[PDB]
Amino acid sequence: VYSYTEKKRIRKDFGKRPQVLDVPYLLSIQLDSFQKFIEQDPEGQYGLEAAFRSVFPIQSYSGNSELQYVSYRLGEPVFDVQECQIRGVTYSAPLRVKLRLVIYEREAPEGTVKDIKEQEVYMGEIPLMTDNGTFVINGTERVIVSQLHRSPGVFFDSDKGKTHSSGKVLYNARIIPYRGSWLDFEFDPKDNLFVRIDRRRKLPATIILRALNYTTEQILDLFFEKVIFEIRDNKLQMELVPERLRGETASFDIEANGKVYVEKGRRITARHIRQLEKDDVKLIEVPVEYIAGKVVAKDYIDESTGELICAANMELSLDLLAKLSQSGHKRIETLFTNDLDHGPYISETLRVDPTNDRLSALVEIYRMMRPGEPPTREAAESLFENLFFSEDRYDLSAVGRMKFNRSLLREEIEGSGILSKDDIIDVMKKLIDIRNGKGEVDDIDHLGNRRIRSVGEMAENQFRVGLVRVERAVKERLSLGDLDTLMPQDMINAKPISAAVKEFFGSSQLSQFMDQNNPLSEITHKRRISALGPGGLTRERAGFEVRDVHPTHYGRVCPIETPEGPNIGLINSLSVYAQTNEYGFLETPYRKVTDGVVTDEIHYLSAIEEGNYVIAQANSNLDEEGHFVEDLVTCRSKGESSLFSRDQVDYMDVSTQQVVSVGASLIPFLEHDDANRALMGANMQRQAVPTLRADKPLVGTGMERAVAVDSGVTAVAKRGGVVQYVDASRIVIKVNEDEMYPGEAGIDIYNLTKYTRSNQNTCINQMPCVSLGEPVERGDVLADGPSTDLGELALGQNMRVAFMPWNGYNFEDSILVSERVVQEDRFTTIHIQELACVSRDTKLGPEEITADIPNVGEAALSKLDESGIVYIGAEVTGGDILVGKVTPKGETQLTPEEKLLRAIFGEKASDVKDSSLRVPNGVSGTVIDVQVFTRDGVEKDKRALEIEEMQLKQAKKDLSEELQILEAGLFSRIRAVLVAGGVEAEKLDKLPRDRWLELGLTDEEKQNQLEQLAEQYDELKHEFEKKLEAKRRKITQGDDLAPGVLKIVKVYLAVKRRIQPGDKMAGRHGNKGVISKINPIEDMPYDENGTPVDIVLNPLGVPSRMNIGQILETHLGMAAKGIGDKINAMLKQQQEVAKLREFIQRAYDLGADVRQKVDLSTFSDEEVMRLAENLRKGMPIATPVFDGAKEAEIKELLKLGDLPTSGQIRLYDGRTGEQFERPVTVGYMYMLKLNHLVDDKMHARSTGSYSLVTQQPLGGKAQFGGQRFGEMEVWALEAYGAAYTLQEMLTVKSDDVNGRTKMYKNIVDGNHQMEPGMPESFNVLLKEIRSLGINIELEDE
Amino acid sequence: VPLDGGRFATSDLNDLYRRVINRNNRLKRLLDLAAPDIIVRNEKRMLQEAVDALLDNGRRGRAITGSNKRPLKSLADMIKGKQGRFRQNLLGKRVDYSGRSVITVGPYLRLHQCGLPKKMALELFKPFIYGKLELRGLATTIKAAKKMVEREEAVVWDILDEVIREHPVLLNRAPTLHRLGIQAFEPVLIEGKAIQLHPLVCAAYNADFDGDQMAVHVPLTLEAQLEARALMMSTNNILSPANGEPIIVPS
Amino acid sequence: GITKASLATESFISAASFQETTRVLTEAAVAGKRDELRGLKENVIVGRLI
Amino acid sequence: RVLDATQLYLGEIGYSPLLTAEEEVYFARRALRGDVASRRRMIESNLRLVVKIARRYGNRGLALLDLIEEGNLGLIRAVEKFDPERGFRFSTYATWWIRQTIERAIMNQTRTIRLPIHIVKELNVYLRTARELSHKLDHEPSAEEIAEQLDKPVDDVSRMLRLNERITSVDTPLGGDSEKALLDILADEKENGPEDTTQDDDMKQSIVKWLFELNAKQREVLARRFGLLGYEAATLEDVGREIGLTRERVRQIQVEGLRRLREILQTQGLNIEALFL
Amino acid sequence: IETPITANFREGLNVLQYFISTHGARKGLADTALKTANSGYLTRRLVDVA
DNA sequence: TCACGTATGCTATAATGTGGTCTGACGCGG
DNA sequence: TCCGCGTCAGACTCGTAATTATAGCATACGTGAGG
RNA sequence: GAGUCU
Ligand SMILES: [Mg+2]
Ligand SMILES: [Mg+2]
Repeated sequence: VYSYTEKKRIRKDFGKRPQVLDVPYLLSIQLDSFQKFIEQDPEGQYGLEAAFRSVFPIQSYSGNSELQYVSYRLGEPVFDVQECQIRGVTYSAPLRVKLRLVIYEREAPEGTVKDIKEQEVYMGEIPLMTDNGTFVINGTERVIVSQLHRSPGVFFDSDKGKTHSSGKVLYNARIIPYRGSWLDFEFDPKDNLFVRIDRRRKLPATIILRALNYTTEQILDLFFEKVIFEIRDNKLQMELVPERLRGETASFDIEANGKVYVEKGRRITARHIRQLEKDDVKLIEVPVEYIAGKVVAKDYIDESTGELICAANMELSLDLLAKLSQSGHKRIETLFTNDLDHGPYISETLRVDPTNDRLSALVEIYRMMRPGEPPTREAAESLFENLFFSEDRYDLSAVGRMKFNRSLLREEIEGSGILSKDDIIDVMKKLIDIRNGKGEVDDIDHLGNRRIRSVGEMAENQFRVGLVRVERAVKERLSLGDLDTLMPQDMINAKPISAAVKEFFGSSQLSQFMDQNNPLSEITHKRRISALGPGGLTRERAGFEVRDVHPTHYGRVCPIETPEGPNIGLINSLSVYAQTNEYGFLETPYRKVTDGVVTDEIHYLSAIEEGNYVIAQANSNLDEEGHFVEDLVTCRSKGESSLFSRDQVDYMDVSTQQVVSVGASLIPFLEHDDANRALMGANMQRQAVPTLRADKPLVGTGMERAVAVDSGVTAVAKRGGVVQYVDASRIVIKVNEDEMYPGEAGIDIYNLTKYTRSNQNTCINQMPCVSLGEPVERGDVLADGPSTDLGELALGQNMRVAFMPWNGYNFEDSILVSERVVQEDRFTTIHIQELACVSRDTKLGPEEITADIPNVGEAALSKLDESGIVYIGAEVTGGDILVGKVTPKGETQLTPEEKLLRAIFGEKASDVKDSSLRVPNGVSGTVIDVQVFTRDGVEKDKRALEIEEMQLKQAKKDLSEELQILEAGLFSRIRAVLVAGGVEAEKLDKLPRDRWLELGLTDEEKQNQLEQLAEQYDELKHEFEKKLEAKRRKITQGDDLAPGVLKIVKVYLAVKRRIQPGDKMAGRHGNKGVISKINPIEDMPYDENGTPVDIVLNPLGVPSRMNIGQILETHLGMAAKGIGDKINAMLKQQQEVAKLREFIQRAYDLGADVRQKVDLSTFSDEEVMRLAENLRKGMPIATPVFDGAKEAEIKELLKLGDLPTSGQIRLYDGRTGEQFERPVTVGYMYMLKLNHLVDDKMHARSTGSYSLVTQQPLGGKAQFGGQRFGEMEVWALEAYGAAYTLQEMLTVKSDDVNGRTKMYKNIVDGNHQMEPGMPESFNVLLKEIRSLGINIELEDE
Repeated sequence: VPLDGGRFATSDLNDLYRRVINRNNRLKRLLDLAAPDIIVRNEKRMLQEAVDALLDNGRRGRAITGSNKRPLKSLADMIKGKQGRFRQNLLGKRVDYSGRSVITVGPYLRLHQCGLPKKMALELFKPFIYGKLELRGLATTIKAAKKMVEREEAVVWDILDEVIREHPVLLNRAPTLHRLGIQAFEPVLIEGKAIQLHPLVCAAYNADFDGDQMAVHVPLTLEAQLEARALMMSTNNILSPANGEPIIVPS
Repeated sequence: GITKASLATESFISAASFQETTRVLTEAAVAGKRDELRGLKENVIVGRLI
Repeated sequence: RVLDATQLYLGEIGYSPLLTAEEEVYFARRALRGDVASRRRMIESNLRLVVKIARRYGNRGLALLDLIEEGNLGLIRAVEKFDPERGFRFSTYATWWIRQTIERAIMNQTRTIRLPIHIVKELNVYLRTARELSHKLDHEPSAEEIAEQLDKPVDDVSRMLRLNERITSVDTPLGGDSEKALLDILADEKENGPEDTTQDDDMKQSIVKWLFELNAKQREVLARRFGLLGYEAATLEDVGREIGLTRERVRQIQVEGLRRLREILQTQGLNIEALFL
Repeated sequence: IETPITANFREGLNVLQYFISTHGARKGLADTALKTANSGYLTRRLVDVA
């Protein structure tokens, strides 16, 4: 059932919901998105392929010459990731693209076969994505965050009572393309429709309709119905649709062929409507006064004269009806316009519309967007076509068209990027339907209207801008350039495409520093969604509606994961089982329910699709592949939860964990924690610095192993087999025949990344977690990362915690830790630190790096070598020189006093001064590495030459080992093939191996195997040389640096900082704290057994906080250690393998109805003792997120360890010896050391540098700056009365130049005298106001 | 001014002054050339634009953007609003003889006391140490006294201890909502790098120890030492100025 | 109101330091107003004793 | 009405007579001979050409109205030095001036620290070479790849490429919205801080007392040579101008003053202590 | 919200009860970051007049 | 009177009107 | 009634430093050194 | 731009 690395230490799982869908790869979105951007798709355009097809082919203004795209290719990277991180260069690939100059004949119509030139042109190096979903830019792992923006398509919206004073809800519409102008339709207070493009000025909505050739008559025959008015003899008649006289008062006596139905001033209810419809009433006689007010639909000209009696869209009257009847028209069409149902909007809009026909509308539209410029028929028609109706300037895209059509209730899903006439009108129609009553507005916060836009798509966008920048230079140089001489590459520029993509992988809000101070930080930062960025929100533009949690988020985005900064609802981590839809919306897995039986077929419902169905919750008890047991099932549909019957159930939540994120999945007992504290806990779990010793968590969830492995930091077995060679530096594994490929030897190599720097200057080391010659299964963890242990994630350490107050040393979340925790160096952290020494070129001359430095003691030059560089391993402290650098100085004017003092000693300052790299003030560690980058042609130090000697010889032995292990492994197979055919075992292995490849067999399939192994041996033999040459070349190669820079020495220190008062610690339920005192072991509390407590927390930091999960974690952690201490006791006593089998078996099957079932009869004797050995520190326990352990299960486990139900033990004061008055909650809580360490935070300054203009102190410890005394702080001393305290901080501590130097001298003289003046910042204000042209002067006493 | 590397850096005013001078010099030349008025007018329009952009960039029309795409900061901008001289460099200031650190409890302390780290207090009280070192006759000059303190000699800790007795320090927390957000204490030198705050004044600061940071200020002048001790001392400030009730209340 | 009573004060340096800096300075410039440094803001600015 | 400066100037030049073949020759005939009406209506008419040339030379140095202004100055010199005697057209001749006057004036104004014509035209040769090298060396060309293509010095290619490095503005934030910029970080190294200011006051007031300490003839001769008390820093031979009037006795007395002062620094507690400094 | 949470933190909230709890959690933490600026701006206006 | 960086000058096919972001809010004038 | 302009808490830590494109050659203009 | 205290 369980694999080999799982057999070493099984987590007792308290789950009860069988995981039908296993956790997917957590870094899927980063890899799959970028994979589309680079994968050259043949037809289904995506990424680079789509970019070229879209822009090319580009043709000239003469139309004779054009450039055409063929095909592109990615070249192998100049430096691999290994060497990019070192030299400090972008990990990118040459983009080589085939482009052809096709020229047409100007004499012939299109004489296509004239010149067909061809060449493969370089344009830019696109950055490549690593295996872990990172981009190495200038030697830094960086992650591009996926964006959540408003989807393209149509979306109807309404200002409720923000528009106007009356509170007319003005409904509106927006057609949003992926590229091109916006199209807004909106009402006004007075219910007239209007149109604005790109939110320009308001234009009558009928103006775009006229521009699309719609006559007045056609416009009314799109929105309005028809009422035919027949004039018979004398009495006027009207064609009735009974349904139209609906909830209306009868204005006249409605009477038909022979029956009065409704009287004057009487409401026509549903019954009067069916009375007329059952009697099948068609024409009704009506008064002539009834048309007074009706709007005539079409034009009615006199047949007799031939002139307008009444134009379309005009209100009729008795004099017009008289003229119509007598002229020769006894059948009038009329607009049907109800006040509440079918509203007259377009009709009143047409009277506001100043335009007459098609051409008048196009002028008016041209006059808006291009104002002042006289219009022409060419300019007006061409602009309007280039807005929405061009292949070039407009594109909704596939998502835009699909969302557009599905909004308008269309049949067609895919279609054209260009807006058609139907589209514009259909949208105006649906806008009017929403105003009428049927139809509602869509909300923007719905994730069905929020589309996810990952890296690949945003890289494609910026790459397209690169090709658009080249489009200018192509059309330019095609016209001017000769046709014969011109090749395509003379017209292309590589710098615009390089620059536009480099802007994205550099300047962009979404491209940023990978938070890698913890595997959990890395993996949840890659799973991040920001609604900020280009084409998205701003904090300026962010309301509260977008910020808060939305029904749709459920299962797509975690509601308990977001920063507590200004970006509180904007940034968001992705849920566990969430995925990007084919189009881009989010989607969540759901088990289908057919015939009431829950099928294991899973459907990833989109935000839109989820609303139809009813989804049962995961809480619902299945009959173990029957159906819902309970008759009533708790389910949710249409954004709400209620109870339902079983046959009505359509779907069910796949897992218990799906509403939460990766951060939150790792919180145990999240179910008992407040959302507010749970948020901070998941956010601080990411900030947990990995410790010296990776300790497992005793109280996990089980997601630990998913996170550690998917994060990429753990070295995992690509293929299973026996480990041939184990070492701290590397692991070499031989593969099993079944998975091993028949070609190569089949020996995998894992050179483990060793004590190396992170982006937060923390440590990264990979330790081998398998022994010499151990059998390993495929997909097992061969080596543990910095914050991982036997495959499981290890962010911090677990320890004996007692909740009780202590002399106010745990006052406000203040933490009291034992000396023993500090003594064990378990919370001690490694901080690798990078400091660079650069020799530049000044005006006076180039800078030297030698041990020959003016003004230096022998204490500083002692740790430097001949070249002037510190030895590897040498301990250094603030002041000590790491790299000796000296700079030229002009012959400076020595003041007579200095000239005396230099003539007194004799040692006069030389022409070259000094600027050596020295250890930063206060920091101190051991030098673990030094790396030297000399420019091609400049003088090399002898140390640099030793490093080249070191790298070369090491490279020779490293590739020797590559060919050696590969040769030995390759003949090992040949020997097995040679036995199958001509078995001569002992006698063939005596004489040399070198002539084994000549030996063959009779011609079988196994002879063909010998041939591939012999040819591949020579392939590796010839490849060994060209590989060794590449390493040798790169090592001899001068590293090409910035302008001015001659060479750089990068020194790496290693600080080993232990915990101290001020350091920030926390658990996983948002329970913060600062160490206050390291209490001696002698003083700490201890139980009757005698074992002292590690940490003493304040119990008053629990009820207020409402984070009770920390207490359940403590109780269960106690139970877990209780089992460990029992097994530890049984291993010390050395009882029996059958006894350990019984106790461990009863432990794993202790829960009421446990999900996992570990039969120990399957485990052999040797396997059990490896397991017991790891469980003795404490049995790791898994408490899934919402499907966790109950109190009863924890109390039951406490009885297995012979510990109290209560989880509270009688402790005794270490100082005195007497007992505390009551039992105290003690147990094991997994705590975490946060990155906020006090050695970094502490700062102080008396006197230092000053700013240029303000002349105030600098800011921050990074600049060694003074503290900001803001207006808030000014009001405090104002309020007290202390005006001297204030004036001190306003003048002599700040700007006053004469004040600050004089006061320093007063205090050294002893006299604490206030001798002030006036801030230079005021003098600046005066000159800045006078430069504005404003006389400001000091009118004196 | 020159950036460390060979690159230089300039204010946005230099870029706006250069537009004004170019268009003014070109205008003088086009008036010398007696060019048509059409050309002269365009140049007069551009002069108005460059002068108006120098004074207040974002006011008359679209603000003139430089290389970064953001608009060039004008003269008016360095007077106006938050980041103006007034609110940022005049009604509030960066201050000498100031530091900060992570605070922690001090339940042994008295209400008139606060734990002030060794190395913080050393850098804070530098001039007073050089002043005592000349009086006790240990250092001849200030440069000599500077190196004695930098080496952290045993004699220097004893003198540092001498200056700090009966010499108060001000402690501040953000946000400074009311005057009790700054209180004065007599320093107690301690072993670690973290400030120890008295539990009873925690209420005024709203300071919980879950990693709060508090700013340190030295009252240098004798006036300021007396103002710290008489007005702003913690023991002097017990009742709230808002309500006649004690803010110093056990929790 | 507060925002108006603050700007109504004769001290233009108090007014320009509060808000409306562009408008305060022009209305004071044309009136030829002289601020005699009355209140606390004025002396905090000039770096005097309160 | 339109209150934009650009679309207004473009409206004015629009209603301008586009000149034909012997219309250009007819006016330019009296233009060279010197006519009020000819120079204006030739220039007025040909403003439409300047805009098109200036439109293509954009997003490079100045905005756009700036290129038109300098472009109009090239059109004026085209009109002053046109030859109607030649059968060739004006639009041919004036296109040479407008491309020239704009190219040459951009080179000067586009940069903050004024870059001259030679250094810029030098640079353009290196830039066009770089594009040709880049297409066949995929990655950008190095300064040695460019230097080795032209067979010219590596320092000369480095010198000119270093001048191409653009200037970062002080007011530009590192932060984003409104955190801190480069003025908020960069120090005024010219004004030394009170610690460095008071050390030279204490060093030099310590020396004023050590002058009165040494012998009367020794502190006279030593001070007036270095220019400590005197007005001008003289040499061993020039101390003779005062009263010394010696070459040997001045050198013995100068060094005798410094030897007695070296023992004054070993006793006060400096010598090797103040040697590090 | 019309549906309140019957359960407590000792008993544990289920999947939906937590999801309902988050509506009110985020809105509170939202006012801690955003609405403090309306309140703090009152402090500023009051100081400038008095 | 040259040496050296800097500046001004002229090129004659014809060519003659320009082309980044798209969403805040609540108050208070003109 | 609509457009325009004006406000929108207080400190702290980190982190990095980008792009384009302007032809080519001959006399003219200024300062400093050497004969 | 990502954080820390409110
Ligand atoms: Mg607290
Ligand atoms: Mg706190």
